[PDB]
Amino acid sequence: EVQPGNVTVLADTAIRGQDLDEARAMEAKRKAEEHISSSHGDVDYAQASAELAKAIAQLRVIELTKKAM
Amino acid sequence: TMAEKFRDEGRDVLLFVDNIYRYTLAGTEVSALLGRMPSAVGYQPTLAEEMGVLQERITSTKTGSITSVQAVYVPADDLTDPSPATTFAHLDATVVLSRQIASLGIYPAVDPLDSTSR
Repeated sequence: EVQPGNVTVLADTAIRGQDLDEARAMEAKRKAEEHISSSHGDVDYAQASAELAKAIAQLRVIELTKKAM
Repeated sequence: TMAEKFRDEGRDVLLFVDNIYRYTLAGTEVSALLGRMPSAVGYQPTLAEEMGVLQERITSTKTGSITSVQAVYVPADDLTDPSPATTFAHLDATVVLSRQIASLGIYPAVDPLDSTSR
């Protein structure tokens, strides 16, 4: 887009065609019927969550101290 | 003894005992003066025999029956103290009340994960 004293180029991140996008559409449609739920890759959250799950396991704290709740 | 007289007459009786813990506590208060060595938490050495010699004669029989309800104070809320611990065995239905429920206002403060019945 060119204006008289300004110009801007609204670029794209990946090659955009017709048949390129239809492959993406078909893959996204497949993954919804076949329940292929892929995993994220946040390894920090994976480790923190697993340590937090183990540490809190069978603590029985609330039975031990007499909080009413 | 009163309840047993009514039972032997062939009747069927109700016997309510307002705190049976105080029988064992009065036994403790006097045990050491009788010259008997202390046991687990200062309790008399004959705790379980004193307790059984009573709870065994409060029972129904082929001639007449006694229903009963006994309040059993548990000291310091410690359900593992020797005195409640030896009494649990002598009951058919045990109802355990708890302070951490009564403080919620939920009366009767029965603990349903600890009450049980034969």
